[PDB]
Amino acid sequence: GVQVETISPGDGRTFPKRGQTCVVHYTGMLEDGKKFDSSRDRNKPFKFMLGKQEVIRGWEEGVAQMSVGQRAKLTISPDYAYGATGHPGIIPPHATLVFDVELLKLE
Repeated sequence: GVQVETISPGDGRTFPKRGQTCVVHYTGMLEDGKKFDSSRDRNKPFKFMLGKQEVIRGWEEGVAQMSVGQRAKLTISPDYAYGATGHPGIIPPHATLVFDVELLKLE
C-alpha cells in the first residue's frame, strides 16, 4: 500500500506513540505534475494525532514508521490515499500521492 524510502535516518529508537501528536513538515507532490499538498506554513508545520485518523493512512502508517529526526520520501497508493473519490482539482481519481516528510518532534 505505502512505501517508506528514507534519505536522512533518525536515532532509530524514538517514534510517535499512542496519545502523542506528531510535528511534521512535508512537501506533497504527484507522480510528475505539481504540488497539491505542501507544508509551507509560515511558522507552524503540520501537527496530527495517531489513533484518530485525521491524516490518510499512507501517512499514519508511513509517518509512524518514521522516527524523531528522520526524513523520507513516502509513496502512497490509492488504497491508502483518498480511495477513488478524493476531489476534482486537487486529487483527481487514482492519483498516487508522494510526500517528502520530516518527522520533527512529538508534543
